Amino acid sequence: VAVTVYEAWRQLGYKGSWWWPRIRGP
Amino acid sequence: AVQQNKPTRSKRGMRRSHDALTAVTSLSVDKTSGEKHLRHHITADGYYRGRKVIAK
Amino acid sequence: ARVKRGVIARARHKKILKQAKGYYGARSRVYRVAFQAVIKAGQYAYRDRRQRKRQFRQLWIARINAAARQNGISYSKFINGLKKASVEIDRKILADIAVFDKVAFTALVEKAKAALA
Amino acid sequence: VTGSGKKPWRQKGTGRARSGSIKSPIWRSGGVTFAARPQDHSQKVNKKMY
Amino acid sequence: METIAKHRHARSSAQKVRLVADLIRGKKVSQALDILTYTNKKAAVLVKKVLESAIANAEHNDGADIDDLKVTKIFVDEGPSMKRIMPRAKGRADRILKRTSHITVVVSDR
RNA sequence: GUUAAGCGACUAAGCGUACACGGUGGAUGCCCUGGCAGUCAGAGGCGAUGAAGGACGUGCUAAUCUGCGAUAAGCGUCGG
RNA sequence: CCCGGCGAGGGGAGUGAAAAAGAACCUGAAACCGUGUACGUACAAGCAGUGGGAGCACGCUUAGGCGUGUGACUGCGUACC
RNA sequence: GUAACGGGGCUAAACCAUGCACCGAAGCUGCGGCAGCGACGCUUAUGCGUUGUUGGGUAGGGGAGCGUUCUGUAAGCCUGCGAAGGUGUGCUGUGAGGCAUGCUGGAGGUAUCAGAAGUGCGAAUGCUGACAUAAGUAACGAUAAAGCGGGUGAAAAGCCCGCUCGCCGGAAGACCAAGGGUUCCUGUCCAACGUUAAUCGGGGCAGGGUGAGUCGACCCCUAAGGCGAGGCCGAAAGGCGU
Repeated sequence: VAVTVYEAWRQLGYKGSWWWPRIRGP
Repeated sequence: AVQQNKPTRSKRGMRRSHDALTAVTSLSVDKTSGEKHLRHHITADGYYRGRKVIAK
Repeated sequence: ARVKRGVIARARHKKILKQAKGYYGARSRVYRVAFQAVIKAGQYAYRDRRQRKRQFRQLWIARINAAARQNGISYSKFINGLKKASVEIDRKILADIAVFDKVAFTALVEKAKAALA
Repeated sequence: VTGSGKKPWRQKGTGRARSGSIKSPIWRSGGVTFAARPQDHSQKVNKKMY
Repeated sequence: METIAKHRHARSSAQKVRLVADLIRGKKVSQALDILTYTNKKAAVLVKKVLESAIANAEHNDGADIDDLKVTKIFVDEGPSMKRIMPRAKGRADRILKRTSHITVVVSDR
């Protein structure tokens, strides 16, 4: 019978953005 | 919202004090066959209060 | 040439954690917290080695005052009379007498009152 | 050390510490900070001292 | 005399099995069996099989007479965990643990 | 014996500290046919008589390594 | 040989100097999670310790008293870089 | 929220003047111990006495040490009557530390005096592995929908038969191309995979299965475009072309 194996993957680190207005903008 | 500090094992145990479960505390004996069962349920071979229900 | 830090570090950590027995929670299980706990305990011990003497002297004085007023005189006048009579017994012995011997203390009060008067 | 000199991830934006190389001497399988070279150890003594 | 039966690498979390173990700690085997018979839980089946195995061991290998046996000890430990992957939204990934447990039962005529 | 007034051990749903016995996990110690730096010697090229490197085959054999090439884990001769 | 689904897992028997060397196999620490025993805890407010300190349990001891564990109540006290 | 004595409370426990007591600090004194710097003696050299005095401390300067791994002393010494390592206990030094011994372990370790350093970790949103918390919580992926009888099986809401109900029907039907590469069929199994169970499976294992003069590639002919003998250009590599 077969033995168990694990794998893994990492993301690309997608460039998310804060789409709401700035905290203390101009 | 998320916690600001790690809660302790003492608090974890105190929260679980109500998670225990209870037994049935009693079984019933059929008058004729003499086997045990839950109250108001038929036995394992189709008996109920002495009578002989279908017993399929 | 190459040295491994395996055994010495474990010895140091065990040594620190041994003297943290009886502390609550993670203060007796985790090295980073136990180290601070032990240091703070050391400082407290150093300070209390001085506070102990003050606490005991204050207790002795409070205990002498009650017996002195029982015999009919206040603490200040009592020890002023004792000084005028040139009696050198200290406060620890005086409190011990006041508790365990009600007659010798009365004799001392008599002497102090006689000298003061 | 065998490897390529590409930055593992961008400078800003990711919640990780800044990194610039996989061969840094504080990474696992990185280099040695002050690695050694073959050396000569002989000294000098005056004839009269000998 | 002490008799032991164990079930290692049982496919269940230890916390869920611990709810059933304390139901029978200290009872006689005869009432422990039918206590376990009428609880609607998955772990009850596992604990019942272990208990029956212990009774059979205590009857065959050593002396007989299971009419005066008691559950002296019972406890649940933690076995190794298997690790898997579950995808989430926006290209993220998460780690899943599948926990196991070890079940031990000790019976004694005394 | 009955009334008053005063004082008051025994509980643990759970939790803490100490000790005893376990589980998970793989540090430390002890190993090594694996690497690193050199000294003294040798050789400094292979190829249209088809190279370096490969594809596919080849066994009593499903596969994968190591050899070998339809004469295919091997054929002739001279020596040990 | 026995329980179990002609399972997985165990309990005996046997090999071996050793099976707590049983193939998930030399030794086998820490975080983390449990079972058992002793003491404390349901009218009590804060960096959780430190100084004082009854009571209880266990051991020794010829009383005397010590040793270990716990710790009611009380003075002081706002982590580290 | 009393909120402009720290409170309780105060007609003196308020204010002015005089006086005598007492409390009060790591300050001073008493007792025991350690170290630095002078002066004076003895050794007339290390050293040993008599005294006087000093000992909060960051940046920073100066002086003494402990421990770790390797080399010599080492064909020496310790050790299967039990080494290194792990885990307790008891002594001891001003400190980093040292010594002895119970349990586990099953074969190596090193006095003393010198020599050389990959020589000591709590922090760097440090690097790698393991394990917690939130929490047995949120979720289980189209609101086209299920009910009952029989079978098999250790076990059936989901598997197989049967009767009803519902959904699509210019598709959620039937053929291909591109792409994939045994997923196709039969018998066996339920550890892992299937967001639950599973007797089921596009899962594991073992067998079987694709037949062409006319279908399609190959083949004959060329488009856009590519390569291009000679050739014309260009430090080399090369560029453009009959």
